[PDB]
Amino acid sequence: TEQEDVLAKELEDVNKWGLHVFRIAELSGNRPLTVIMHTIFQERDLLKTFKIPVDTLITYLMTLEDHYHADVAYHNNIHAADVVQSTHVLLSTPALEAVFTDLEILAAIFASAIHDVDHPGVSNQFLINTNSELALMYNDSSVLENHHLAVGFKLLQEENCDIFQNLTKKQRQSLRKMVIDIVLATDMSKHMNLLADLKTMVETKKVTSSGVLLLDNYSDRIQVLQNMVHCADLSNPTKPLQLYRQWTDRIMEEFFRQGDRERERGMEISPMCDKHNASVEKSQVGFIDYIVHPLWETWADLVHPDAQDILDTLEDNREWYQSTIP
Ligand SMILES: COc1ccc([C@]2(C#N)CC[C@@H](C(=O)O)CC2)cc1OC1CCCC1
Ligand SMILES: [Mg+2]
Ligand SMILES: [Zn+2]
Repeated sequence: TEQEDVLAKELEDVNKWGLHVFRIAELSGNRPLTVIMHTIFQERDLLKTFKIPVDTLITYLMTLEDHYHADVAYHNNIHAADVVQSTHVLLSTPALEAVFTDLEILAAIFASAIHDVDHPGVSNQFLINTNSELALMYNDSSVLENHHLAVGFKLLQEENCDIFQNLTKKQRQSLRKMVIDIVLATDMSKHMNLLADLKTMVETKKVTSSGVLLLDNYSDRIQVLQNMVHCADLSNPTKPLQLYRQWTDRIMEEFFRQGDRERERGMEISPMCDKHNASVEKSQVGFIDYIVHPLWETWADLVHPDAQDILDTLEDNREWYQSTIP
């Protein structure tokens, strides 16, 4: 069908920053995570490398995608697909050429796919403040991130869903550890320490004559993967403005809905969650200035000069958002 042909054409840009992820979500019948993951696995020859039966991969992907909520505006399957594809592009940076093994690549992509699964559309702090079952289970620390991991791994046990069935025991153990380390690093309470450590790595980074990073031990390798997926998670403001503005609309819808739940419970409304007292544009500029730019500038220094175009787009978008403030 024409819809299937147009979907294939859009997916030809899977290796590019700025993939039309919303259009792909529409054309795939709201299956962006499944089609983008399948495309990336084929592009990187992961099915052959890890002997993953195609039917097993598709079954797991559709199951995982089903566990993202269709009624949450931001933290849904489209965001997961976007983070997966962004991680996929970041793994292809010239400065990281042949740095990571196929198992590490598999771990980063898998982590990205499951990193927000079963997200309820409310924050860790909301879950702690409302004495939720999730906060009780996880003792108030990385509440959602622990849950995303637990769900992502548990789904591998469903019928014809174990995509890692042909990995050795050693490989399975290593992948599990890496995936946990990466997803737990997506918790924003860890951002400042993660960034501080990334800056320290950049100060004494070792590279070849071509500028390829030299990472020997697990601590340094996982640190780069953690920051890579964190960057992918915080990549909305570095995307073409047309995409970024859609992500902004979605996060604000989610925040306002949380604020509505807080108002219904008589709680103090969280910052940027009050639809009656919101400054959307000022908030995005602040997000860029205090979180996104500091992170991306540091990543750009690590892989210099491969991230220059991403940084250029970020700066263009900050300038535009600022211009909308009278
Ligand atoms: C496009 O805008 C945003 C996209 C993502 C985020 C998040 C951050 N930080 C929201 C919080 C989320 C988390 O803490 O898990 C991680 C992602 C925040 C964004 O903007 C902020 C929140 C409200 C306005 C500014
Ligand atoms: Mg998250
Ligand atoms: Zn996320």
